[PDB]
Amino acid sequence: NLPITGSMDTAYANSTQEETFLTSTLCLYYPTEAATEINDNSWKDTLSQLFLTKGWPTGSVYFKEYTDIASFSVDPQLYCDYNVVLMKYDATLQLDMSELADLILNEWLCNPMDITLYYYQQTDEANKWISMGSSCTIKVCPLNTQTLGIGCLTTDTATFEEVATAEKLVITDVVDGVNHKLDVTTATCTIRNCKKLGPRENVAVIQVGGSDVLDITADPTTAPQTERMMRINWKKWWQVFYTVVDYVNQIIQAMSKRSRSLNSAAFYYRI
Amino acid sequence: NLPITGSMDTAYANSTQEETFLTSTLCLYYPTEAATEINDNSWKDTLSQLFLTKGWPTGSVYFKEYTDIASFSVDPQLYCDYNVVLMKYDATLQLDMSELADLILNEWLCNPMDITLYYYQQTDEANKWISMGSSCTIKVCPLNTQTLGIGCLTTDTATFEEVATAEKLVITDVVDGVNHKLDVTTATCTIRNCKKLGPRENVAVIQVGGSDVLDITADPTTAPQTERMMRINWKKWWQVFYTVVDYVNQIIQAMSKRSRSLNSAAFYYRI
Amino acid sequence: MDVLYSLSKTLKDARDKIVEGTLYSNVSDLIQQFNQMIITMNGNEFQTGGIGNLPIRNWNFDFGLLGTTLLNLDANYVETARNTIDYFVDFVDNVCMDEMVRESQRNGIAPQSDSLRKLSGIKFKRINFDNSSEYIENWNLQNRRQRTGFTFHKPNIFPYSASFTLNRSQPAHDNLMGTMWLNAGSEIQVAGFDYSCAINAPANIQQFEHIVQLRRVLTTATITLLPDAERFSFPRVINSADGATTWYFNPVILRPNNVEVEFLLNGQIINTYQARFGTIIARNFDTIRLSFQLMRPPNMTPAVAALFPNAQPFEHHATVGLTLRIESAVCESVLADASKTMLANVTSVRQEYAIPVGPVFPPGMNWTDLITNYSPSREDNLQRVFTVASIRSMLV
Amino acid sequence: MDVLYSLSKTLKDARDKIVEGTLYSNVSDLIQQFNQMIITMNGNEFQTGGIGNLPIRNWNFDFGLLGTTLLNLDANYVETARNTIDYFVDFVDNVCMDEMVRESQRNGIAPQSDSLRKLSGIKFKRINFDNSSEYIENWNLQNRRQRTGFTFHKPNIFPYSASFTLNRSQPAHDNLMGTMWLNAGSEIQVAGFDYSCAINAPANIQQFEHIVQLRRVLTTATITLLPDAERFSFPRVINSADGATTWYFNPVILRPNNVEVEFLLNGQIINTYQARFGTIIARNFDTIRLSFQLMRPPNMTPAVAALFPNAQPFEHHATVGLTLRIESAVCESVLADASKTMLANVTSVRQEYAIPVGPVFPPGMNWTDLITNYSPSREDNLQRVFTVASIRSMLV
Ligand SMILES: *[C@@H]1O[C@H](CO)[C@@H](O)[C@H](O)[C@H]1NC(C)=O
Ligand SMILES: *[C@@H]1O[C@H](CO)[C@@H](O)[C@H](O)[C@H]1NC(C)=O
Ligand SMILES: [Ca+2]
Ligand SMILES: [Ca+2]
Ligand SMILES: [Ca+2]
Ligand SMILES: [Ca+2]
Ligand SMILES: [Ca+2]
Ligand SMILES: [Ca+2]
Ligand SMILES: [Ca+2]
Ligand SMILES: [Ca+2]
Ligand SMILES: [Zn+2]
Ligand SMILES: [Zn+2]
Ligand SMILES: [Zn+2]
Repeated sequence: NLPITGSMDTAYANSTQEETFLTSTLCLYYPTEAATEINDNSWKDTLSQLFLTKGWPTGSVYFKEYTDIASFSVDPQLYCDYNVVLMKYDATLQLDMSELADLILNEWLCNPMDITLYYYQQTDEANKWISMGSSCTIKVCPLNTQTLGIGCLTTDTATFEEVATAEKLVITDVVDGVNHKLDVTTATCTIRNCKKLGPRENVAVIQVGGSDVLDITADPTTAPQTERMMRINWKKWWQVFYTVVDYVNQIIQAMSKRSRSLNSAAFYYRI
Repeated sequence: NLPITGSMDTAYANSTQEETFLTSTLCLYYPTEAATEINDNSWKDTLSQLFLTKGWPTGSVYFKEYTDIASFSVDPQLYCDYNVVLMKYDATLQLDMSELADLILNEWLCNPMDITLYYYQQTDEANKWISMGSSCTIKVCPLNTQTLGIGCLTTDTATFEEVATAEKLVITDVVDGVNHKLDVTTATCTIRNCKKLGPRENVAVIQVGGSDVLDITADPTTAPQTERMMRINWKKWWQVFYTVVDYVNQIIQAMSKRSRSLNSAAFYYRI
Repeated sequence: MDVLYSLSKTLKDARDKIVEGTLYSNVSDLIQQFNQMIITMNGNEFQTGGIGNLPIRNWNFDFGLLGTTLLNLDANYVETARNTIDYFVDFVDNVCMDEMVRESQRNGIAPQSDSLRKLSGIKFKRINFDNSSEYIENWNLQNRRQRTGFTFHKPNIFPYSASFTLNRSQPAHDNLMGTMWLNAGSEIQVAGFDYSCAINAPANIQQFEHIVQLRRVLTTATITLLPDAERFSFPRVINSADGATTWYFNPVILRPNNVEVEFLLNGQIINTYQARFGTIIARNFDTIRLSFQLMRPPNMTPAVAALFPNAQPFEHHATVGLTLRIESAVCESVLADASKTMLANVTSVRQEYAIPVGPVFPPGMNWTDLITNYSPSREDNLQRVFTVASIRSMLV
Repeated sequence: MDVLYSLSKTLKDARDKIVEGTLYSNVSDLIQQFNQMIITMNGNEFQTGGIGNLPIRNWNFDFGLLGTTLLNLDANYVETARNTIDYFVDFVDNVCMDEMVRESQRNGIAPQSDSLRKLSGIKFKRINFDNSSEYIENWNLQNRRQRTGFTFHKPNIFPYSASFTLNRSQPAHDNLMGTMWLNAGSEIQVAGFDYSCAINAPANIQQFEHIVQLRRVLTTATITLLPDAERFSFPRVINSADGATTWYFNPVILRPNNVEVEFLLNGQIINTYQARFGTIIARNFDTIRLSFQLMRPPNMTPAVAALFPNAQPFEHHATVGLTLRIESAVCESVLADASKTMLANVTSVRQEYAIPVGPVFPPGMNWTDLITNYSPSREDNLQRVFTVASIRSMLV
């Protein structure tokens, strides 16, 4: 990172939309019920040809399927340069979907949390505990300077306070500056101490149906809808995919290249 | 592609090896027999830890396994920024080793061929026909200027001249300027008309045991033996992997980034 | 130059003072000077023009002297004087125009037109009399190698530059820290912006700096410093430094903190004002250093607290601005300013006669290019042409 | 300057001609000039300044005239003359040194030291006599705005620059096409290299171009042009343009083909030479355009064909050179050259007395920096100091 000096009289360059469409890849994540309703084995080819009409080279649009929001929330691996997640809306899962967005619309720096030997705390409002697995049931016992527990006994987990049960993904936020003993099913869950660095610009979430319920910020005073959080009413999935294809330029305009240099181990679908 | 003007007094920068390892990744391709002899369920983990001692961050080194040279030759996909292929030497598979090395050490620009409709010819010395699949059998019938076979009958394919039998990968080089009718088992193998653009500088091949027998150029008058074609003597595979880990600095020094802009969206690892 | 100025001054005084009914006592010395000018110029042939579309004109001087025995001037005397005055004024105007359109690199201070070079001969020094105008006075001081001084109201010392620097940037341009400025003429507006409102800053303070180098030393400068930059206080879409994309700026203005304006000469702090606004005096300087701070308000009302959240997205971007206007200054070099017209006169003469671009000045006499690269040769030529323009303005 | 030169010339002539036993007829005019100098200088106080570590020195002149009335000069005459000449020579050397260490951005052709400014008064013009040296002759021509000419053996016209241009390149730096050059003093060595040896070129020909834009116009220049550039004909490891890495150069030298040396003035072809080597004459130019070609040999013996395969790797890289030496030339401006000592003298005087860096010349009188930015102000100051240096070298 170096200072960048620019002249306000500089001329705008031509549109780079065609070049980025040519040199980038698009990943679409949709629920399995979409494929079920569409009921066509060649719909991937059809959408690829339509995207080609929109400018994307054949083979650069990758279609990925997930069973549901809860299943997809277990270590979501976003591959392409541009990722669009068609997330079905369920009034009962408002938190979970929000968490999923909170997981994929932001960059997270995470380190392992070996709870069974160590005591942990959250240093600042950017710190959270992200737990992912088949079943994440997390109980918390706040502690104090004398190392005793408040309304909890370290020797009896039954007295721990319940913050998660049977979760595929959950973001736990506790009071900062306080040590907590943790009890999570390590067999079916992995908990990580994470810091949200900032927005993840290459991931857009399109909520299919419902209303604006997403809250990607733990602060109760903010519920910001960024340009990467779209929301479309629906009755047929074919119309949903047609509107995704037709307004692909608008969707990618709302997104930007990831720009982060990572330390992780994930594959990517790039050109 | 613009001219670059440089001064012969510009100060050398510091070593980029540390940041290169922290920002790049290493795919190591080994045969199945290597894992069989190692006889450990966690040799990947210890090799990754040793690589970390050598500088690479955890999860950056990828370990891919192939049954043998023939099977690996069937459309090999190279994922990491730096690819090292440990190829065992067999005195009876020199041409197959050479063809694999040619395919993965050079950059190729390929287009499909329709052998059942049109006749084909090779324009210049860089033009070849690469056929790969489960079983490639290619027979050729050179035609004269009256589109009539020479020493072959266009109607009868039994008179055709056999250039490949049951191969999994074969690079066919015929006389340039002559139209050839091709009889290829398209049901089990695909043939593509390709041009050699240049070297793939991100792929190194380490020949385990044997002699210098590789020939990555069809010209009889050249056997280059470039700096990306190493050879070692061995008795045990653990020694081979320890040598690869210890001298990974030299291996990566012998390689450079791919530098080619691709029109194809494939699966890669990139940190 | 002094002889040309003296011709112009004699002609102007003749126009002003040789009027019907005036006592000869009021013009006796002027009439003597005028007759001396006639005597000196008589029998001399001059040629002006021949550059661009400026026409070649030949000038011959064979004139009679003015009478000296009148008690009061009458109509006949005034018309007799006016014929000669008209011819001489035309000659002086053409000589000035011929000199204004020419330039030289090595010796641009010296006369370039053949007419003015001929007028620089010794015999013409008899024409020379009172050199009282500011520009001719500075010309004579320069020729004597004395300290020169030009007073400028709103000196045009800053070349036009609307620019920005991003000290913190991302490809999406949503968390931007930096500063944007306009330098134009005698005016400097600067504005440091933080999109996060310095929430993650060490002491919740973001330090902004702006250094402006003046191409010439300014002395005895009166400046007005104001705590807001109205130019960068409204929302705007701004090109990226490479022009590849455009980013959004949505200012919300907070008062600048620890404002410190330093006026430096050769890297030495001459003047320093902290938290001082209104009229200040910079006595001698060539560089201006404006250092200010964005301090996050420790206490916020619910609306203000709503403006600035803990983390992104940042929709309202904190901005602190400074305005610095040089109202008057003194410079040892010639500059275009708001009150004078020499630059306008030279540019007008060069444009009207389609003077080809020379090796000294930028095409079209563009001031931004001239002041950006204000070399000593350009200063010589500019002083020469500005002095000639001032001489011409006495008559035309 | 002409008075200072005349003092130095009179003193040098006195030292060379006032010798024991010489006929007075050999020195009569010299004795008259010397006595005129003594009369003009008597009663005048001079001070050579204290710039840097140059000591403040005071000079008083009260000398008797050199005698007449001798048929042959004797020892007494020569001894008296030697005393006077020694004092005068010390004064002249100190004045020259004081002038050599000073500079002004504007009016840098004018005298800078107080002693030389005093000597520029009318009362010392009597000292002025024969101005025959090349530098004083050109000084007088410049003062009159006449054509100036300085003859240089091996003129130092090219600032040092060892650079390269990669027209075809890639991160591995194994298949490179481009040019590398050294421009230093009066010499240009250029070399166009192709790693593929023009295997894939349109006609197995690779075109190489090198344009060197001289910062002053050279006239009547004799230039040796040789085919090979020995400086770029051996294996090298060269930094990358940005310094990130190093690439390898393994030249094999082929003769340049279709050599084309153009000497251009103001973008107009003045001289052209095709397939010409040895001495060539460029009569008037400010730019040199060298066009050469690497032609792949149509026929190659097995050893040659082994070096140039159809495809990569390319281990022997085909290079075509060109050497261009300006043996002598004429320039209207002053330049450092191989035969003269003016630059060395000025630099030595500045370094010996620890003269602080001024606003005109680069620190240390660095010639590369000087001629890279050879501005009119720099040209005036440099001509002044070089003329003073030559005047001093007449005596010191
Ligand atoms: C940009 O678009 C214009 C408008 O057609 C075209 O002329 C130009 O070549 C394009 N490219 C650039 C680099 O300006
Ligand atoms: C490079 O290395 C040198 C010495 O090893 C060190 O002083 C310097 O800080 C390093 N980094 C850079 C950017 O030069
Ligand atoms: Ca959940
Ligand atoms: Ca409890
Ligand atoms: Ca917390
Ligand atoms: Ca919230
Ligand atoms: Ca084979
Ligand atoms: Ca046959
Ligand atoms: Ca062939
Ligand atoms: Ca070969
Ligand atoms: Zn930007
Ligand atoms: Zn010599
Ligand atoms: Zn390079």
